[PDB]
Amino acid sequence: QTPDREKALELAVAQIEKSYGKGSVMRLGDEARQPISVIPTGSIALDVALGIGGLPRGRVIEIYGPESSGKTTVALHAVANAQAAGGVAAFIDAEHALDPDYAKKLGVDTDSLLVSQPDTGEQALEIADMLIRSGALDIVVIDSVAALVPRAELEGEMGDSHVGLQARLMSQALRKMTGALNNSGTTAIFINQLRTGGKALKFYASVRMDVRRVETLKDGTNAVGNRTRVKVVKNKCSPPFKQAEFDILYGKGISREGSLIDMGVDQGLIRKSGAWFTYEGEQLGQGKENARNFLVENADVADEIEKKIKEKLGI
Ligand code: NA
Repeated sequence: QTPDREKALELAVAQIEKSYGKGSVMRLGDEARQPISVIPTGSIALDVALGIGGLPRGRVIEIYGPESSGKTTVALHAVANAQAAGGVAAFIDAEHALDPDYAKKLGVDTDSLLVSQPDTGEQALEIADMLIRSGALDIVVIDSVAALVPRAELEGEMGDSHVGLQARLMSQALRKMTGALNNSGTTAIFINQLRTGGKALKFYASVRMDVRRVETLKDGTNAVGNRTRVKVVKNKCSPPFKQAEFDILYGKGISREGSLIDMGVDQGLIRKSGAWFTYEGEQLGQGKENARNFLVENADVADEIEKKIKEKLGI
């Protein structure tokens, strides 16, 4: 472009940035502006796709997809890591599907996990709000949006008529919740299905993640887990529309080790030979699984690889 023109564009981008907050406009090629702390997701691939190395703090987040997609598994990792860094976590549950043992195996401090099973939608969000305004929570997860049924509808239509009262109930709540989240620095993840009040969440959220099962991972001829794909369809902290893939193993969750290998070869830090993954002259293993297993059994070298990937990308 011309220099006389670039002055006015930078002026305009700045006015947008100042008038409506940072992230209001971005070139898709732009670098991510790194926050102090974030909540990692369990996949380095996703952390990278998110730009800022994980989920932002003090913001609303939506993770969505069909049933048995992996959306909750991603949400639970966010919880696990938030706790691992000394944070308190809450789980606002209107579905009653949570598996604590799976959550444990994946990394959650279940004993410490605050859990609430509310009577109504407004109660769910009212409780979340009170839990947030304490300033003691790092992460709160709402499972799920579709289950936030209004009092009136639960009481036999006694008190309302509008079929879209639930959407109105989300809208009101999110307006008040938004201020509480930024002040507190608390992350709120709303889990949502594809198949009630997701229209407001779509605009209030700073990150929206589209989660999908892509392919089954087999052991000879038996189902071990699923190849998962996530597109960041909305991102107010870094350029949107990035996507990542990673493995969710039944009983164990997102393989951090698999995602390190994938991004290892993606960045040329891990080389091939003949189905042989190698690192810094040493060999990790023959085939994808042996390398994965090697990194599990050698956590020190897995961290070397994690460190070596972040530094190369800022993250
Ligand atoms: Na679960």
